[PDB]
Amino acid sequence: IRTISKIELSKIHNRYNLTVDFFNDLNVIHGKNGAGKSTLIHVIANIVNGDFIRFAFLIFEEIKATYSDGLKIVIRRDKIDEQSFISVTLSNGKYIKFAVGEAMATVREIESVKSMLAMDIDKFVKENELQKVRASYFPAFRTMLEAWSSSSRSSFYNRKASAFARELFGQFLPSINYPSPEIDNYMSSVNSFLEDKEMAYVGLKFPDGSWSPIRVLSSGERQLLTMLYAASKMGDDAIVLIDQPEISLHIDWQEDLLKRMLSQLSGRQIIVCTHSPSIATGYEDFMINISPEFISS
Amino acid sequence: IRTISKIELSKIHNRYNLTVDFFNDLNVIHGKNGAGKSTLIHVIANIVNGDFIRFAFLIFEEIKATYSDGLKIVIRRDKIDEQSFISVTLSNGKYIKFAVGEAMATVREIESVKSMLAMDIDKFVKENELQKVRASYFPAFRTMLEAWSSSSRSSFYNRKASAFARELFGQFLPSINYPSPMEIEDRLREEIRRAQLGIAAYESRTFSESFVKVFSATGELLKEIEGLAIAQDSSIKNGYYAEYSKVYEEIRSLINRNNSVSGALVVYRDALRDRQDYQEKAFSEIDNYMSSVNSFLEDKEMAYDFDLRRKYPKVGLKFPDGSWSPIRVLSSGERQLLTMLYAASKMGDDAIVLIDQPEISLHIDWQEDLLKRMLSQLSGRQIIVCTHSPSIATGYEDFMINISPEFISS
Amino acid sequence: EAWSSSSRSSFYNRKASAFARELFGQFLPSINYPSPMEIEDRLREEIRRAQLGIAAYESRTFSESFVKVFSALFTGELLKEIEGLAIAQDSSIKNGYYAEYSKVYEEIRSLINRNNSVSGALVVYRDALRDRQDYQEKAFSEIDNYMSSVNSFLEDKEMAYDFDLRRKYPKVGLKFPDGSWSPIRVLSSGERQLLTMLYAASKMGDDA
Amino acid sequence: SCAYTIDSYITLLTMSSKKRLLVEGRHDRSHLYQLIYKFNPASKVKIDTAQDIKASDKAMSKNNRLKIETIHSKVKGKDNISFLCDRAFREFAFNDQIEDLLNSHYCDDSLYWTLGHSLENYFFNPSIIIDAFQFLSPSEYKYKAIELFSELISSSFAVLAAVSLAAKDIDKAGLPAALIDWKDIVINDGTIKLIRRDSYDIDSACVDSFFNAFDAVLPRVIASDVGICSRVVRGHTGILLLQKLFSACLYYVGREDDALQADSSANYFCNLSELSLTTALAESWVRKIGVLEDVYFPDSLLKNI
Ligand SMILES: Nc1ncnc2c1ncn2[C@@H]1O[C@H](COP(=O)(O)OP(=O)(O)OP(=O)(O)O)[C@@H](O)[C@H]1O
Ligand SMILES: Nc1ncnc2c1ncn2[C@@H]1O[C@H](COP(=O)(O)OP(=O)(O)OP(=O)(O)O)[C@@H](O)[C@H]1O
Repeated sequence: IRTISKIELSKIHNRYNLTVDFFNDLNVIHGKNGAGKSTLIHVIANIVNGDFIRFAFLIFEEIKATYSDGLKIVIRRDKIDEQSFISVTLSNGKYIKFAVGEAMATVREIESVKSMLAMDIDKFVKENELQKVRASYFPAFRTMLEAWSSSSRSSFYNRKASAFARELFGQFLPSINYPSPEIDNYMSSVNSFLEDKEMAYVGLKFPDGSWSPIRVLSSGERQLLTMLYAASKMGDDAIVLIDQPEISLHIDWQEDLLKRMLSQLSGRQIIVCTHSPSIATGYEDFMINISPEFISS
Repeated sequence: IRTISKIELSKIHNRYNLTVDFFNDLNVIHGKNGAGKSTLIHVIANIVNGDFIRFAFLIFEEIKATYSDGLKIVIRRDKIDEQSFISVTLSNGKYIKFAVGEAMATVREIESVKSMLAMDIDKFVKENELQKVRASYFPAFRTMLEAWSSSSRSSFYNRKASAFARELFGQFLPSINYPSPMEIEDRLREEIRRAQLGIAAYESRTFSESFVKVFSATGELLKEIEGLAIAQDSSIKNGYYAEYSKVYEEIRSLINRNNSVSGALVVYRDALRDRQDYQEKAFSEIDNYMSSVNSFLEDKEMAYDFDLRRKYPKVGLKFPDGSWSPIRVLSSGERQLLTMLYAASKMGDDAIVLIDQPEISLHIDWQEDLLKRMLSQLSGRQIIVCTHSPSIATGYEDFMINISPEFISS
Repeated sequence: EAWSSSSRSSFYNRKASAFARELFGQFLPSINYPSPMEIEDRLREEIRRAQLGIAAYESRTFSESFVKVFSALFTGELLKEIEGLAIAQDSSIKNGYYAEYSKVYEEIRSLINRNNSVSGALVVYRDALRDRQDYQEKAFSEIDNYMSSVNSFLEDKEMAYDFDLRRKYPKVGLKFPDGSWSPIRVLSSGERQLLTMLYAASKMGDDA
Repeated sequence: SCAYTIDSYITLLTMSSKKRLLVEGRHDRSHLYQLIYKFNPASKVKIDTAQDIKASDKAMSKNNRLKIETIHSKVKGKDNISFLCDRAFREFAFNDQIEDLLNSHYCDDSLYWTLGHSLENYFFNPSIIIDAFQFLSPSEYKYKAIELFSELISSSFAVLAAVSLAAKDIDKAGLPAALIDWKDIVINDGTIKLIRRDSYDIDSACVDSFFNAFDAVLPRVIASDVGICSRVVRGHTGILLLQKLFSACLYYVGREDDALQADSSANYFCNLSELSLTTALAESWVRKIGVLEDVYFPDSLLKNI
């Protein structure tokens, strides 16, 4: 499957540069905050999903993305006399260049059916084979995000949720394709971390006899369920991108969780940026340091 | 002051019982998932803030709160003739009792204007002096909450954010009283104005008082006067007047070109030293806070900038390359560190710092230094932190309290 | 303004101009006249700027007076004139952060009276007091002129400013002869019209 | 509890760029923090404790040294971390006389051992014990009690070492802590003789074995050098034994003026917490560094970090 092998970051807001070569399956990321770990996750989840129009909102000069199969995507932002441009150049010779003001006009057309430039982006990802594999993006604040539609979204329909997330955290935020509330292996995978009951073969199996639904669980239990559901092959063919999997998590349940995720043998790339060292116990070979190099400006 | 000392819960959500005794300085709470630490934080916030009308959204039997000074508050939920009632009884014998349905009607009236029950609760907490100490509640989702506020909040006006948070996480959730980084910036600007006005008053006082030192009236003092003049000229606080070196050079030339003169020199040195000490005294809290903040920042420093023409001082990040950036260019973890260090600062109001998972989006190096920087400010507040990271709680293992919920069989 | 006070500035007046163009047709210009809240904020900012300028003048006069004293160092009428100047300095609202001039004058007079070179110090002290008093008039010239124009109309109250060392916020609002303080929103409609129409012709307002 | 495991801490070592130090207990962390902060009050060294690292194995759960050896073995060759353990009675010879086979701080790839039995053996310099007992005293007859204690301290170290060796022969290290009481001690002309009291709560077999071991080990300790002798005393045994020996000498030399006042002062000193004594000795030990040439400290460890 198509997995991203190298992200070249150059002049990212003209201050820091990064160059990270990625493993095929597991890519644990450690680094300081503000270095760009969540920025790298959003960059990958926008490129792999094919959302090239996000880079008009992102200040950079040139970004080169090379996948595992050798296909190169070079995205470069210029300034052609007060009207900046987004030039996405591939290694097959087909390149798309569009104005940043054109992208903001397209966004304003959507705000007030896709417009011309959104259909141009869909045409470019349609005629050049750039979205073989999707990207199930997991935000680090996903508990409040699934709380946002709790009192008022699906894995395919998240345009309201992604638009609200782009309102709160900037328009570079990708589409939120993580699931919200093989199969029996997933059931027993959940059953390792279950405490008051067990989940196997639509209803729970309490020892007191309750066939409770999916959504009665607590915050950490639902976080575990959402992180483990995409770990199976029951989820879509997507590079599972998880931002800080230890959010609302005990320090002891993080150990065998990645064992349960890798017990599915899904073969999709898993990239995690974590600060808790109990996430990667025995996963130190996949630990990648982020060291952004400051440049003079 | 008044600090909480003991909390005795009975039948919270009719499932678990808890009895935790607290310290007056630091309370590090650790436990498993679903123990009820967040529920304990919400209960403590509603107890300390005097917002007992939230307790109609809590299923309990009896809640006992014992402070350090001997104040004991007993909150009892009863169910008489299918009507649920909340009775809050104090240690002095004073008590109030109100209906749960009346509280829900008041909440629906607020949602769809001050009612009679809210004014009665305010009168009850006013005549009993139950709201002496506030409580700063830090949710685990506060980074998204502050991002929501800055993409569209003050302590006195947070009705929309509190309504949004109570809609998202239930009506038992208390008022959002933790300060926003925009509020931190505004408070910093106000404190800069206060320091500037105090410096102005001291300047007027020193201008008047210097003549009585003159009327009352060697090589080492010239060097000390030169060093003080260079230090004052190269200071941020003297950006409105930094012309002391020319004064020193003229003084030295007028001495060299041709008793009481030495007395005038030493009282001038004393006046300059007193001025420098008063400038350091006025900016001591802000400089200490910026020294605490800049210990974590690598490629930037949070600094204040004056201008001789622009009378509005600039607060933001200074880079080593000379760039100036606002506080909104900071990441999530730096913003969290800023809010937590301002929470432990003396500039903030007297409250009880209630934080659930302080280690959100923090590097593991910053978690080991956060509490050291928080306790070095000597604010004297009572801090209750619920964390799952041991790097937060290192070096303060004597105050670590474990929660063991007592399950009851029904 | 009654409609506005139930739901604005000279620069952010979009809603009121939109409502007025809705009522009276779209040819009506933007509503640029200053609200009394804008006047109050501008008065506070001008007072703060005047205080900072006073502090800079205090520092400069202190350094220059020390230099001139120390260089020139190596009568009965002067003490009375300095006494009158210190009394006038003590009896001003602008010195609310420091009102200890008479004590310093009494200390200097007691040191002098128990026993040439002192005459130069006395005359530069008188000049320093005169220069500080003149800079106090200059820095508060527009505010005092505007408040003197406004207070010539108001009958039972007067607009004035207040300083206090315990707080650090200069209080701007109405002052009554019985000592009470009220904000500028307790004015009637006509008095508010007087306030705005006199601020618009003042020097503190924008060039317009 | 809320603490890192061995693997989690090793991952933290991979993630953290700080200079780190691993010690056995929290008391060693507090003392070394004071020692580091004396030379550099703004130092950014982080000191970790193996006591606060969870272990899945039951035997390894309370064995701090085994945790340190496991961690040190798995990150063997790193530059940014140092380890500190307690030497205990290792590298000591008991061939009828106390012999120290190292006589220096042990070092093996950022793993260090205390020169004495433990870290508290550094407190056994006479000036430190004097200063600490003088500072923490009832302040009634302190000067004469200190003068007598200073006379007794030269020969008392042989008694303390004999007590520690008798404890380790029968593997009952904590036995003298509750068995021997200050009233049993008698103050002689520089020496002491803990009489075998007839009445004891513990069974007579243990008491008899303890005094037989003490009698059989005391002449061997006497023939040994005093300087080597002061390092083999067990740290926890030694703290309580010094507290009782000072309570006994204070009551012995203060009873003639007022028996009741001396008894009250002696009971007050005997009831003092171990943490207070260890902290006072640590502060005195920190203060005496650089003033006296006879006060030691892990100079190699401080130099390495
Ligand atoms: N448009 C922009 N211009 C300049 N700086 C920006 C811009 N957008 C974001 N930044 C800053 O650049 C950095 C991006 O790093 P980022 O926050 O993604 O790193 P991180 O390691 O994932 O941290 P965290 O855990 O705080 O999210 C942050 O400091 C952010 O404030
Ligand atoms: N009506 C209710 N409201 C809230 N919590 C409830 C309710 N009924 C039962 N509970 C239980 O009370 C607990 C409250 O969860 P809380 O957020 O306090 O957990 P915690 O101990 O902080 O840890 P974590 O978030 O890791 O689970 C949960 O176990 C939840 O299932």
